[PDB]
Amino acid sequence: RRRKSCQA
Amino acid sequence: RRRKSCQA
Amino acid sequence: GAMGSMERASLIQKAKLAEQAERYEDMAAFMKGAVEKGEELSNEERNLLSVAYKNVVGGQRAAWRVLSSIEQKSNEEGSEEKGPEVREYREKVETELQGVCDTVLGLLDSHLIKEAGDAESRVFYLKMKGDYYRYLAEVATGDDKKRIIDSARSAYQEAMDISKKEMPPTNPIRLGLALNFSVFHYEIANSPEEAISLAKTTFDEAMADLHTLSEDSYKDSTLIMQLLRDNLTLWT
Amino acid sequence: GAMGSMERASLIQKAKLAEQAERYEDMAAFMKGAVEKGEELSNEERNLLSVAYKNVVGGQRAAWRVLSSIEQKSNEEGSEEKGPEVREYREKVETELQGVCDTVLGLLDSHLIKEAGDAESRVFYLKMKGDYYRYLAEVATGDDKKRIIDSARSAYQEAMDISKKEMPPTNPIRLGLALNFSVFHYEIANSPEEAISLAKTTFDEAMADLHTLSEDSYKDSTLIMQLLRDNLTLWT
Ligand SMILES: [Cl-]
Ligand SMILES: [Cl-]
Ligand SMILES: [Mg+2]
Ligand SMILES: [Mg+2]
Ligand SMILES: [Mg+2]
Ligand SMILES: [Mg+2]
Repeated sequence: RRRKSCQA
Repeated sequence: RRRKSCQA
Repeated sequence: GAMGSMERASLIQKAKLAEQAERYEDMAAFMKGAVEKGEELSNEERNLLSVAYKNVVGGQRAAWRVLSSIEQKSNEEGSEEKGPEVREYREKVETELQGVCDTVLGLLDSHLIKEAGDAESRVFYLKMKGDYYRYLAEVATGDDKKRIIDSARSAYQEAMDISKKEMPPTNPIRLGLALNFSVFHYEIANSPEEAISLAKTTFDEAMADLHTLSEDSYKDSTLIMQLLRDNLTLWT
Repeated sequence: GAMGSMERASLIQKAKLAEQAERYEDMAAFMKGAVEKGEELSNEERNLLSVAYKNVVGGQRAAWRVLSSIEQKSNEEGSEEKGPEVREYREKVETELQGVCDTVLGLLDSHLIKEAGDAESRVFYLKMKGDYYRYLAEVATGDDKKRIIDSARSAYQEAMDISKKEMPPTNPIRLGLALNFSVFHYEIANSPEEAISLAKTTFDEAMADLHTLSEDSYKDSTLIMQLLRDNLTLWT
């Protein structure tokens, strides 16, 4: 599970 | 539903 | 060109890396450089060439279809005039797509096809020639459109004739060729009955030959047979 | 450059078409041309600029991570020597990624940031400056690495200071900035506790302000809050 950055 | 051509 | 200084084996290695990274434009450029070394391609290398370009053009074609649909809506009665931008951008994508098709056709003509003597390689390259003319035909609207369509038809027909004589009906190249020629008949040549007949005959002849195959070959052939079945279900 | 002859409004229109066609390289080129017209960008236009470049660099970064993992495996004990190709191709992708980051940073410096006076626009551009330095930091291995990291930190910190003073804690730009600065702390600055603290404080302050929002604003803010929660769940 890859961490979230500000993407759609 | 789009017809199939030779693709993966 | 730009790949002239790189070793053939390094271009192949980098094409495989580009595939793993889903960098299909790079993959196609590496495989173009490999072809331009002038040696014939192995089975694996032909697969890399086709995968690379079919992914590049596949993305261009999908974009072209989006833009074409927008343009068509803009020409419907009651649609506001928004200027030349939609047409201009569709034309830009179209010209880029045509350029890639011309590049592939140029590699086939100089000199992949003329050096291909084994049935597998010759059929593979003639299938590709039909496909890239078919992609040109998808966007053609002018006075050479009939000749583009006939170029696709002629390449497919030669590939079909060789494949029927020299390859078993379960061969994956033969099956993929028949799938694509059937699509050509359905949506390029306005011949849905020919498309359906070809898909059915190809499916049934492959079915009858499955008993000769190993488990792994059976899996390869049935995968493409399912694509033929998908089209038959859509079209009937 | 190449967009100098196209009207600003046509570049914006084509950027929107390119987005619909998922042609993000084109979209970024159109938005670069629009920025270079020299006028400030509207809220919608800033969104188009960021969407375009974040998709271009996002694809390059994903490819770089694939190639970096292959390269790292090639340097493990017992791995066969395969020549310089993996490193060369990773370097090629890396150089292209750095070029795009430098392009974005150049647009921000000439002259988007200096002309941005409203909190929303200034925070947005400073967030972008932090992000593109962060992307440079992801691939940096040399003597300027600490300065690249400090450039990202400084841009994020100025954006945070403005956002805290001038914008509500539910503002989507403030929330996306805090999400990205928290990721910076976690995986660039080796400060997981700071990353966790920032994500938690941002989430909780946004939660407390949701009662002030319309249904549509509530949906926008809670979407980004869920990204903060996703990271907190991953990291704790
Ligand atoms: Cl255009
Ligand atoms: Cl390279
Ligand atoms: Mg030969
Ligand atoms: Mg034979
Ligand atoms: Mg101003
Ligand atoms: Mg305010």
